[PDB]
Amino acid sequence: GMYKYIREAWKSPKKSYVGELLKKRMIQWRRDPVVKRIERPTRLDRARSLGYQAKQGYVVVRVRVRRGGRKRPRWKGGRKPSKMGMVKYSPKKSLQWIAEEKAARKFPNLEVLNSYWVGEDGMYKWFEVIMVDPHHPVIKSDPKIAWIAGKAHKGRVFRGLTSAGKRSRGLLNKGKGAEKVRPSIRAHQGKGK
Amino acid sequence: MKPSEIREMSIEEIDKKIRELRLELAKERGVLTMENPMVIRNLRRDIARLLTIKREKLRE
Amino acid sequence: MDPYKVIIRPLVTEKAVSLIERENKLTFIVDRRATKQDIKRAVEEMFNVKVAKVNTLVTMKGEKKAYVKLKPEYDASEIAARLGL
Amino acid sequence: ARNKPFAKKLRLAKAAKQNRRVPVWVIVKTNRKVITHPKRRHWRRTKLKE
Amino acid sequence: KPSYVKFEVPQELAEKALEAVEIARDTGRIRKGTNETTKAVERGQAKLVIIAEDVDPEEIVAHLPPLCEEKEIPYVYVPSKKELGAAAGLEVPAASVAIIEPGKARELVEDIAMKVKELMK
RNA sequence: GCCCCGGCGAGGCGCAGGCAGCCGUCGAACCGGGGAUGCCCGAAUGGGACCUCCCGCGGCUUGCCGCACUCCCAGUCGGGAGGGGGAACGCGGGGAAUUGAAACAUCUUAGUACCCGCAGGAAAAGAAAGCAAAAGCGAUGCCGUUAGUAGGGGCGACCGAAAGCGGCACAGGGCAAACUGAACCCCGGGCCGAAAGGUUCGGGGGAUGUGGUGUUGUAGGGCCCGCGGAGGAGCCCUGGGGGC
RNA sequence: GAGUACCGUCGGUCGGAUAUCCGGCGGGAAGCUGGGAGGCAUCGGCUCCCAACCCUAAAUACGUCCCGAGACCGAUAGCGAA
RNA sequence: GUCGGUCCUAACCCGACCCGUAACUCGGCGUCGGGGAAAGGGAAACGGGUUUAUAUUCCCGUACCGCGGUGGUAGGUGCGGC
Repeated sequence: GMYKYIREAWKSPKKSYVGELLKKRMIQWRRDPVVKRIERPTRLDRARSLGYQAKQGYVVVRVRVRRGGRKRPRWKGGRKPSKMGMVKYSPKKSLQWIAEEKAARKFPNLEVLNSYWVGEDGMYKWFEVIMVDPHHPVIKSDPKIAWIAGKAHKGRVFRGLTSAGKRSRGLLNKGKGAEKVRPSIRAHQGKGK
Repeated sequence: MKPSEIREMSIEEIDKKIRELRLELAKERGVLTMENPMVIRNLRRDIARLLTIKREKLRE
Repeated sequence: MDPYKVIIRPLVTEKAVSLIERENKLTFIVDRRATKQDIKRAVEEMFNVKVAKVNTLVTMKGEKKAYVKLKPEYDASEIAARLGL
Repeated sequence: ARNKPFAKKLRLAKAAKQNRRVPVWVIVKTNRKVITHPKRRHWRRTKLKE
Repeated sequence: KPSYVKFEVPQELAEKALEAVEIARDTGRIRKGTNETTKAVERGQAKLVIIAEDVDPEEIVAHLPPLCEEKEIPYVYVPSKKELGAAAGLEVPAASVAIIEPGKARELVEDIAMKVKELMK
């Protein structure tokens, strides 16, 4: 018990008690810094499903990002008209992945495992990010995570091996439609996505 | 100078010997500027042998 | 600096010999990284004399030259004879 | 009086020592093969990089 | 005060209740933790649910009061998690505890039950 | 260029055909293996750099060790991690114009050149919410064909696949939850041991759940009834033979 | 296994054409009496599957190094550099 | 030790924290700290001789500054002048 009720409360905040708590919490979170370590997760069901254990070596961080798309700098040389746009552009990475990269940048000895949405403003989105210390003995002893101290797993978030990166690389499709995403985007001349 | 002869002795004799050899090397380098033109080389290499053996005696 | 590691050469030139026999002074080529205290101690321990004054210069061959004045109770010429010259 | 920095002085001293002709016993030992090398520098002709 | 608190209890109860918890341990049966407690209500075994007030995030214990009213099981609040854990025999804190099979503390429970019924209605 | 262990077996002292000399038969030079010394700057890290040089704190006894920033475990003691470099190959983002279209604006050049970030000896992918069509297949990746085909396109110039078929190589495992509820993990010291790893004191975590269970299609698992109780495959090397 | 599957709209990208993938904005489920796909949408049949969490060798690419070989050059050649 | 640099600030520059950027060796930023003048501010040495070639730097003569000691005294507890 006790996990389904959290799930059901967060399935639609407006329709429950979570809306008002989030309004107050946002009032406070807007004062905080962009990246901030916290003690306990806000959504425990979602964290423990993406992999979170109450042990030494697990760290939780909250990250604030600005909403919307991107605006390109003005071209200084001559351009053709199809090449002139500035204002209506979107990033090919998602805001989740961008938040994870910010957290990674501020904690240089840890590795990102996953992340989850924790609220929205008119100006801002908030995500919570789970990190692991690979060189801690508890971690090196628990065999559900002990893979994370291998050579091939540093820079994980920067190379796109977290779940948000996989989604933005198109690796949740398998058959018809997915011809140009496997094994890499670079492998098919950048032509997917 | 040979390492067997250097390994029979005590660190204090080794130290006295380094002092003496350094003084000789300075004197010879002074006259050189004025019969065995290899004295300087052999003195250098002897000082080196002594320092090696002293270090290995201490590390024990 | 460790004494017995400071002195590299004595000098024997016209200027140096003049200073020996006129001002009770010796002249040595010395390690670049040595100070005047170190030079004083080196000379005093290697030759068992007492020192009055040390002066220094860096040459344009990259070497340090030291001029050492002993106290008048000791003669620079006896140490000069103890050295090669 | 002319106010040099010590490291610049030491580099100029090396450049000074570098500048001489090949020794004669080297030419003899080599049987007239090595007789000139690429770094004869004169102070009016070719300037160094300070 | 958080939003999962529906009335302000006075100290003497909270003082009564910790005892009831400590007692029923040395003698009777105790469930510790929100998961163990939540299952005991869903099943209908609890006589008293005890709930702390220093809980953040509130998500964890916000579902109990409405779930108890349904099954008509009574509940009282305490101010500390750390005390509620110690009483129950734990080196760690606890956010919820449920009394089941109370021994030697029956007529504390049935009294704590009555005082909080008016304090709710 | 200093020391040692083995080999070789008399000369040796770099490119480098000299004058003087020295080392070597107490086994050198040379070759294989292993140690010592190792100035200054440099990520450069006790603090500062218009000159790869300067200026300090402590504490122990001149001689010595320690004193950067960001973070984890902690905790007023300490134990750890990161930073920089690397030809080509690798992953993820940002992204032109010349040119061709016999001009040129959609198009092309091109997801190219170049820019930013992140890894390794390989990386990435990977165990069907798939492919198919009256038959069936069975994780991923690579090679040959499918094919200048389906299809896109001022339907212009041009662009452009996949399934299938033939081969190389093969391999499948684990969480969340339901149920249980401290039965759990880590650090240090006292012991036993070749060791796999046991056992004791003192600490840090953990009921906001450590450990046990369990991991799939009209199915699997849990609970519930019950008859059965071959987890025994791995690891440590006093021993041992063979082979490279 | 939820701001997820799905709808609408904008920008990019693709052979993907009313039927490719990526992102932003506005809406937004069921959840085992359940869910998804089958090249416009929808209704009914039949066939195939169970997403939104994790790891994984071999077959493959490269050669700042080493090794071997050559109807390759032979000092204005051949790497810029014998 | 006494000449100049090693101290101080000027206009100005940099780092950390913080904010932005898909990101950075990119752009900013009040504050904290650190740098920034051999003609600005800023303790203390003059004359004569000596060398092939240096000298307010060596020698002779006569001085000054800072720090640290030793020993005495003024003062603590003393006076002259509207």
